[PDB]
Amino acid sequence: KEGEYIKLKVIGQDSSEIHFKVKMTTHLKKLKESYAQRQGVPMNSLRFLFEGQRIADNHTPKELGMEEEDVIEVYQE
Amino acid sequence: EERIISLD
Repeated sequence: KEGEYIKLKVIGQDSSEIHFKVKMTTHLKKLKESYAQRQGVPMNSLRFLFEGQRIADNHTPKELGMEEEDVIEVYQE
Repeated sequence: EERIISLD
């Protein structure tokens, strides 16, 4: 019904963007870890939202109904 | 610059 992979756009507090190519079944903790590493901040200092809802570590794009080029927002925790 | 990261 859908592809195996998805591109997600992560928008940070300063409006900058990093895009991620993610398998639909990957736990989104992996995206949180990579994003925090690129920003040089502790992962625990950030919260990641999709459609205004907190993304859990074990949430996957498939579970959340994410689609190509959907936005994840990053706010300070 | 566009930034695309491949996640495993």
